[PDB]
Amino acid sequence: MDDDIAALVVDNGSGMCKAGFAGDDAPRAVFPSIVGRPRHQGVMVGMGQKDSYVGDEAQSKRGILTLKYPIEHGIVTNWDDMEKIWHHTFYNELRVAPEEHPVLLTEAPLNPKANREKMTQIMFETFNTPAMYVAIQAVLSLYASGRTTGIVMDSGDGVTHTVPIYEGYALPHAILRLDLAGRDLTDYLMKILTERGYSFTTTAEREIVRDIKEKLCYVALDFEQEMATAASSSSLEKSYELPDGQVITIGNERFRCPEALFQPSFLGMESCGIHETTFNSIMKCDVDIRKDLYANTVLSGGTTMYPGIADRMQKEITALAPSTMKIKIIAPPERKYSVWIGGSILASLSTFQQMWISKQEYDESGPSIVHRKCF
Amino acid sequence: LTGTPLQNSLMELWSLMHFL
Amino acid sequence: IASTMAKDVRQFWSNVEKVVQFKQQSRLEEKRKKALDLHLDFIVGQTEKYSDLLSQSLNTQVKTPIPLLLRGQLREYQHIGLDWLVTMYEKKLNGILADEMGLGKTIQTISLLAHLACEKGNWGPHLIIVPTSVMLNWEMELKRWCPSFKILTYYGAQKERKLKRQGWTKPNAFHVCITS
Repeated sequence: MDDDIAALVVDNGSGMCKAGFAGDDAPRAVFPSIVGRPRHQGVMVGMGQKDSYVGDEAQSKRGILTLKYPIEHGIVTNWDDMEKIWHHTFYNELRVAPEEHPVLLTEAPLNPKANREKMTQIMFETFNTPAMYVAIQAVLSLYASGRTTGIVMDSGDGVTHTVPIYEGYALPHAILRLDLAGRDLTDYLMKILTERGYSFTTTAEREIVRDIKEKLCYVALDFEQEMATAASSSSLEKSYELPDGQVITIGNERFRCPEALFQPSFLGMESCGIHETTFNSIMKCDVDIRKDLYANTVLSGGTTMYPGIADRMQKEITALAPSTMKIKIIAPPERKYSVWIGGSILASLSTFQQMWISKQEYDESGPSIVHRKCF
Repeated sequence: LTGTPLQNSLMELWSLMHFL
Repeated sequence: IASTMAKDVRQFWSNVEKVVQFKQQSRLEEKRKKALDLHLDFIVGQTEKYSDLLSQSLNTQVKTPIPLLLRGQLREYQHIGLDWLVTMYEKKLNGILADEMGLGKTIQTISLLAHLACEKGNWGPHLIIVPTSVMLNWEMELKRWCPSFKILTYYGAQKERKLKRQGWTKPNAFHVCITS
């Protein structure tokens, strides 16, 4: 391999694909992970009839396209659509040949062995990549934060995961998962807005509600006090202009929606909140490492971008953990990209050149070589 | 009493002056 | 595999901390630089102010004559240096004589001692630390020019040094001590 060939990094969250080169400070492309197909034949006479659309090209034509998400709760369910997304990433977003650059792909924790083998097969046979690697999203986020010991609470668009790591050892027995993320939060926001009087029923209006969530929602430090303040005053309300020019008012919903991460009872899920899940993971971890796991609590994922979420997590983990454990929540400003940042760091590091799975190793050991080379 | 010039080192000059 | 990963990440963050250390060292050098430059102007200004204050009382013309203790005449530059040393003493400052070798700095210091002894009544215990090669030279120059100083050459084995120190604390036991 030529030392002048930079490796590619691809983070495929439940709702966003981030692709870039190893060594860059930010991903060069960040596009929604969706595949759109025409609803009726003949509706695209003169604009170019493509059998499928990917990314923003399909997001803009959502009005005339049926959209599918190949990644559900961080797990790939449509391999054809995932291959299409990877093709769009390589030939359209990055505009490079995958057979000329290594590929470091991110995966959610506890990824099925069959899914790992299928990804390896797709990368070695369809794109003919010279080498590749598979890395855990939480481990990459921790490396981007610049640590090897700590607990990462990575909440994407489809799933959240509390992953403890010691010297890079993502401890499987202590990893916890929660089927609650930006998608369910957007659904809850739609529900509460319909309750308030703003009814959103279409998939396009769902995107407006998602934008409202990303822009106006925030995590409150004290939910009861915030509810009391919202009921006794309108200072917590905000205005939002819809695409048609109508100005709506968002009130307590701003902090009632993100509150579902700490109290899934609002959505009806018999599961502990994110703080309680992190605490239970640190408990399942060995006692000798709980001090470092508390001291190096890192936040990752797009869902963790709510203002005040770090202070709320700090408060909750300090109230739940022993008084002798120093709690410290780490929320980098660019935590939404920590996954890709750590992937690029690991792909650019020289000592990592011996970790890649080569085409020869693949042809010799089958797709199962992932279970020996990626951990 | 010195017979050589004090141009060899500012540190030596500072030491001599502090001693003075 | 995870230990290799941890080692790689630890090396990377060691590089990051090295960059941070370079930054902090650059900031300290600035503080070191301004601290060095700032006190330089202070110690310099103070020294120059003290020298200017010292040159303010000069009448320049030499005020001190050849003291009575000298048996021979002093050269012109030697007399000027003697007057300068006497002024330094009167104004309570310490002196550095950087006259080129061979100009009689020994004679100038001996004349300073002569002045202090004759006009100021101070014949102290006057310590003189010289190289071992010139102790005898200093002793002979003192015996030659100023014969009134009690000279004590501190040399010899430990026992001889103890014998010489026996009773040396008494007043007027010696006027000038010469050591290495």
